[PDB]
Amino acid sequence: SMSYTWTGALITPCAAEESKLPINPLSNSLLRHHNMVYATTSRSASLRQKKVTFDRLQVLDDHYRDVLKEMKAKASTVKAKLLSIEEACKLTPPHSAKSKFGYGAKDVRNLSSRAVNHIRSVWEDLLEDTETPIDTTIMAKSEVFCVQPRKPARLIVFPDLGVRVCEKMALYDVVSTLPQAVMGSSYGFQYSPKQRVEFLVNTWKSKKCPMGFSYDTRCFDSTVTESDIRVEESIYQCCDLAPEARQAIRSLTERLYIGGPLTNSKGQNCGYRRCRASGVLTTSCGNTLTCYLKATAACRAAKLQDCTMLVNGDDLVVICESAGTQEDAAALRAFTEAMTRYSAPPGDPPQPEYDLELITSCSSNVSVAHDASGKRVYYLTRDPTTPLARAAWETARHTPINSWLGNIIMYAPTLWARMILMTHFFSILLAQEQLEKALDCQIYGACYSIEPLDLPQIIERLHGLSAFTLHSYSPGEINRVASCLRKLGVPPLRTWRHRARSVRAKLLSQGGRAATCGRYLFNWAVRTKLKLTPIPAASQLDLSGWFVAGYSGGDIYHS
Ligand SMILES: Cc1ccc(S(=O)(=O)Nc2ccc(Oc3ccccc3)cc2C(=O)O)cc1
Repeated sequence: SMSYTWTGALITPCAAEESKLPINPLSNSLLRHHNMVYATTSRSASLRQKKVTFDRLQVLDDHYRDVLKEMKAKASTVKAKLLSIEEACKLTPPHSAKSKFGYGAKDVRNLSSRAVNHIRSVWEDLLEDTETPIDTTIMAKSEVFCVQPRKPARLIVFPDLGVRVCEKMALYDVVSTLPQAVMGSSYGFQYSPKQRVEFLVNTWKSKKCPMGFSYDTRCFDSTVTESDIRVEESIYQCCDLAPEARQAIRSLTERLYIGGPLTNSKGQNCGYRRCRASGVLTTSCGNTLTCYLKATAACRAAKLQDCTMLVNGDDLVVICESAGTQEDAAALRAFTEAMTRYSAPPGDPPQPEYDLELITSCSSNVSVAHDASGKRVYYLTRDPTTPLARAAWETARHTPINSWLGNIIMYAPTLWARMILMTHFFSILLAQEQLEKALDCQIYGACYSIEPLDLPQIIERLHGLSAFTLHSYSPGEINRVASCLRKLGVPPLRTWRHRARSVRAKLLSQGGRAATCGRYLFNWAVRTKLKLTPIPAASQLDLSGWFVAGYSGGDIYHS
């Protein structure tokens, strides 16, 4: 059937939309070619709609069914608990879109009488009505990018706040535990960046002659069929569930997950959806399961040997045993045709890779640098173009989420996050006298509140002390970073080094945690290095819950 149906009503904004980077004294010191930075707006909504609207084709075979049974078997070991209204409310972000029933996020987090009572009626409704399609709002997402040698806005579909709270009650535990139970080491969200690298590298080393490839599905959400979603539910149903949870999952599946009506910001019937909605709790878990299911089955059909999958939502990377150049290319092609039959056609044609550093997955790749002792150390990196464009936008405007903080945390070892993001933002936080102020950022979609001053401990725990001493980066990584700086008009190393030494001195003179930020975060900027010993507070950090599951679009806040 058609992934979408359109009435003709337009996808409308809910207020003025900013598309250009404001000329700002601070963002200008980070990146000079401000005209290359833009934010998508609903003005490109029509371009996106045309791309995600099409009739899906799906043909299932014995491999698909075999893998599904294997998956259901593992799901059978799980026991999901069901959250109380109180617990679900606590998971709601303070900035989550308000309900249309007289209350907002704050009321939800504060267990307000009106919010709680409405949520209860919505839950009871899920238990009683098993068919009425649940209403959803559709909006053009506002994201920042750098022009290319432009990207139309993505579309986000989400239900009301009341319904979102109910989703948590019925499925939060499910989506946080089942993927790992079912997919094991292949579930990407269980790994911190360091752990992901370790998994990728160890997997690559376990092969006689390794071959790997990333698979980009063309607009994955729209390729998800009604069948995929019911298959997905069938997996969840293998869990031991409370009666009410079981019914809520059944109702939520038929009333919301498989599709439903689309309403714009003005309250106008925009159309109908028959594919994956981006803004629901099950989106990450659902896409991961579906991608893993089709890919694992496709690998068998294609006869790829000893495959090892790493899946993060719709992002997939496969590493297998090479059977030779011609054969690998033929097997990959067979893989793609199998995936196409499963309704997961490729966007970018896949290509076999024999060099791990050249494989991009989750917009990132593994690369090598060296610590003070000279030992090779692997770490996760990526082209810094988008991260920098966003750092610049976030420096000029006030944004709910601070992608820059998230990028420093996740890419602490990289040459660009250290030289640029750390230097730029600490210099600004110092001046504005806001080093103590906790800021929100996202990690695998979930929102977190983090104080800049704890970055040293955070980085040591997550990446190890070598994150503060890496040097001699790969020629490929250096060329990529350099060409990026020239493109965006970003100051050269010498300028950043000078600014870093200055920021570093100001931090040291302050003592306390600030000085700790000076010593570790900026040791790369001075010649007379300082002995960097284990940070006490790093051995007392509970960062486990950071890498458990994916929640993009799930409206999840972890306090
Ligand atoms: C965090 C960081 C770590 C080490 C340094 S360094 O000055 O000690 N060494 C380098 C200096 C320049 C360079 O190549 C670049 C070219 C353009 C832009 C940035 C770096 C690469 C390296 C390195 O250690 O590999 C600078 C920044």
